[PDB]
Amino acid sequence: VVKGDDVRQIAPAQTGVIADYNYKLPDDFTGCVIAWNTNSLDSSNEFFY
Amino acid sequence: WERMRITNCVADYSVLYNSSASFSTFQCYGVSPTKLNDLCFSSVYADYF
Ligand SMILES: *[C@@H]1O[C@H](CO)[C@@H](O[C@@H]2O[C@H](CO)[C@@H](O)[C@H](O)[C@H]2NC(C)=O)[C@H](O)[C@H]1NC(C)=O
Ligand SMILES: CCCCC/C=C\C/C=C/CCCCCCCC(=O)O
Ligand SMILES: *[C@@H]1O[C@H](CO)[C@@H](O)[C@H](O)[C@H]1NC(C)=O
Repeated sequence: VVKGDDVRQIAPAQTGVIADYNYKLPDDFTGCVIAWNTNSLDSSNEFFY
Repeated sequence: WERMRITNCVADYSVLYNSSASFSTFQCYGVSPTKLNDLCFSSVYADYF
Protein backbone atom coordinates (compact mmCIF):
# COMPACT_ATOMS: atom_id res chain seq x y z
CA VAL A 1 0.00 0.00 0.00
CA VAL A 2 1.44 3.35 -1.09
CA LYS A 3 0.57 6.97 -0.25
CA GLY A 4 -1.08 7.90 -3.54
CA ASP A 5 1.30 10.62 -4.64
CA ASP A 6 4.07 7.99 -4.63
CA VAL A 7 2.46 5.77 -7.28
CA ARG A 8 4.71 7.53 -9.81
CA GLN A 9 7.77 6.35 -7.85
CA ILE A 10 7.01 2.67 -8.64
CA ALA A 11 8.94 2.74 -11.92
CA PRO A 12 12.51 2.06 -13.09
CA ALA A 13 15.00 4.92 -12.58
CA GLN A 14 13.04 6.91 -10.00
CA THR A 15 13.86 8.94 -6.90
CA GLY A 16 12.00 9.82 -3.73
CA VAL A 17 11.40 8.32 -0.31
CA ILE A 18 9.88 5.08 -1.60
CA ALA A 19 12.41 4.50 -4.40
CA ASP A 20 15.37 5.09 -2.07
CA TYR A 21 14.40 3.60 1.29
CA ASN A 22 11.31 1.40 0.83
CA TYR A 23 10.96 -0.29 -2.58
CA LYS A 24 13.27 -0.15 -5.60
CA LEU A 25 13.14 -1.53 -9.14
CA PRO A 26 16.05 -2.35 -11.46
CA ASP A 27 16.81 -0.20 -14.48
CA ASP A 28 16.33 -3.17 -16.84
CA PHE A 29 12.91 -4.16 -15.50
CA THR A 30 10.47 -6.37 -17.41
CA GLY A 31 6.89 -6.56 -16.16
CA CYS A 32 3.77 -4.54 -15.42
CA VAL A 33 2.72 -2.17 -12.63
CA ILE A 34 -0.95 -2.01 -11.59
CA ALA A 35 -2.52 0.35 -9.06
CA TRP A 36 -5.99 1.40 -7.90
CA ASN A 37 -7.61 3.53 -5.20
CA THR A 38 -8.87 1.92 -1.97
CA ASN A 39 -9.97 4.94 0.08
CA SER A 40 -13.11 3.13 1.26
CA LEU A 41 -11.16 0.16 2.68
CA ASP A 42 -7.71 1.22 3.92
CA SER A 43 -8.53 4.59 5.51
CA SER A 44 -9.07 3.15 9.02
CA ASN A 45 -5.90 1.06 9.36
CA GLU A 46 -2.27 1.69 10.30
CA PHE A 47 0.25 1.87 7.46
CA PHE A 48 3.90 2.90 7.75
CA TYR A 49 6.90 3.73 5.60
CA TRP B 1 6.38 34.74 -12.75
CA GLU B 2 9.60 35.49 -10.88
CA ARG B 3 13.03 33.87 -10.98
CA MET B 4 15.74 33.20 -8.40
CA ARG B 5 19.47 32.49 -8.61
CA ILE B 6 21.09 29.52 -6.85
CA THR B 7 24.76 29.84 -5.90
CA ASN B 8 27.19 28.29 -3.38
CA CYS B 9 24.92 25.35 -2.60
CA VAL B 10 25.10 21.72 -1.55
CA ALA B 11 21.99 20.37 -3.28
CA ASP B 12 20.64 17.38 -1.35
CA TYR B 13 16.88 16.91 -1.62
CA SER B 14 16.79 14.45 1.31
CA VAL B 15 16.09 17.36 3.70
CA LEU B 16 12.77 17.61 1.83
CA TYR B 17 12.02 14.17 3.30
CA ASN B 18 12.26 15.81 6.73
CA SER B 19 9.55 18.32 5.75
CA SER B 20 5.88 17.68 4.90
CA ALA B 21 5.87 18.51 1.18
CA SER B 22 4.54 15.98 -1.34
CA PHE B 23 4.93 16.52 -5.08
CA SER B 24 2.26 15.28 -7.48
CA THR B 25 4.46 16.01 -10.51
CA PHE B 26 8.24 15.63 -10.66
CA GLN B 27 9.83 15.11 -14.08
CA CYS B 28 13.38 15.87 -15.21
CA TYR B 29 14.55 16.45 -18.79
CA GLY B 30 18.07 15.64 -19.96
CA VAL B 31 19.06 13.90 -16.71
CA SER B 32 17.98 10.81 -14.85
CA PRO B 33 16.56 11.46 -11.36
CA THR B 34 19.02 8.90 -9.93
CA LYS B 35 22.08 10.90 -11.09
CA LEU B 36 21.32 14.17 -9.28
CA ASN B 37 23.27 13.28 -6.11
CA ASP B 38 26.70 12.71 -7.72
CA LEU B 39 26.58 15.63 -10.17
CA CYS B 40 27.56 19.29 -9.94
CA PHE B 41 25.89 22.17 -11.78
CA SER B 42 27.15 25.54 -13.03
CA SER B 43 24.25 28.02 -13.20
CA VAL B 44 20.89 27.22 -11.59
CA TYR B 45 17.71 29.29 -11.94
CA ALA B 46 14.28 28.66 -10.41
CA ASP B 47 11.01 30.02 -11.82
CA TYR B 48 7.86 29.79 -9.70
CA PHE B 49 4.20 30.68 -10.30
C1 LIG C 1 14.17 17.89 10.73
O1 LIG C 1 13.13 18.73 11.17
C2 LIG C 1 13.01 18.81 12.58
C3 LIG C 1 11.74 19.56 12.91
O2 LIG C 1 10.67 19.06 12.14
C4 LIG C 1 14.28 19.43 13.18
O3 LIG C 1 14.28 19.33 14.59
C5 LIG C 1 14.49 20.63 15.17
O4 LIG C 1 15.86 20.99 15.14
C6 LIG C 1 16.14 22.28 15.67
C7 LIG C 1 17.58 22.62 15.37
O5 LIG C 1 18.43 21.76 16.10
C8 LIG C 1 15.80 22.28 17.17
O6 LIG C 1 15.99 23.55 17.74
C9 LIG C 1 14.33 21.90 17.35
O7 LIG C 1 14.00 21.75 18.70
C10 LIG C 1 14.00 20.59 16.63
N1 LIG C 1 12.60 20.25 16.73
C11 LIG C 1 11.53 20.91 16.25
C12 LIG C 1 10.21 20.25 16.55
O8 LIG C 1 11.56 21.96 15.62
C13 LIG C 1 15.52 18.67 12.69
O9 LIG C 1 16.71 19.32 13.05
C14 LIG C 1 15.50 18.53 11.16
N2 LIG C 1 16.66 17.82 10.67
C15 LIG C 1 17.04 16.54 10.89
C16 LIG C 1 18.32 16.15 10.20
O10 LIG C 1 16.43 15.73 11.58
C1 LIG D 1 15.88 25.31 -4.74
C2 LIG D 1 16.60 24.41 -5.74
C3 LIG D 1 18.12 24.50 -5.63
C4 LIG D 1 18.84 23.68 -6.69
C5 LIG D 1 18.48 22.20 -6.66
C6 LIG D 1 18.88 21.50 -7.92
C7 LIG D 1 19.17 20.21 -8.08
C8 LIG D 1 19.18 19.13 -7.04
C9 LIG D 1 17.86 18.42 -7.00
C10 LIG D 1 16.67 18.87 -7.41
C11 LIG D 1 15.36 18.17 -7.38
C12 LIG D 1 14.31 18.95 -6.59
C13 LIG D 1 13.82 18.21 -5.35
C14 LIG D 1 13.14 16.89 -5.68
C15 LIG D 1 12.61 16.17 -4.44
C16 LIG D 1 11.78 14.93 -4.77
C17 LIG D 1 10.83 14.55 -3.65
C18 LIG D 1 9.64 13.66 -4.05
O1 LIG D 1 9.75 13.06 -5.14
O2 LIG D 1 8.67 13.60 -3.27
C1 LIG E 1 6.66 25.45 6.41
O1 LIG E 1 7.23 25.67 7.68
C2 LIG E 1 6.31 25.58 8.76
C3 LIG E 1 6.99 26.04 10.03
O2 LIG E 1 8.00 25.13 10.39
C4 LIG E 1 5.76 24.15 8.83
O3 LIG E 1 4.74 24.03 9.80
C5 LIG E 1 5.15 23.77 7.48
O4 LIG E 1 4.75 22.42 7.44
C6 LIG E 1 6.13 24.00 6.34
N1 LIG E 1 5.51 23.73 5.07
C7 LIG E 1 5.91 22.78 4.21
C8 LIG E 1 5.09 22.69 2.94
O5 LIG E 1 6.85 22.03 4.42
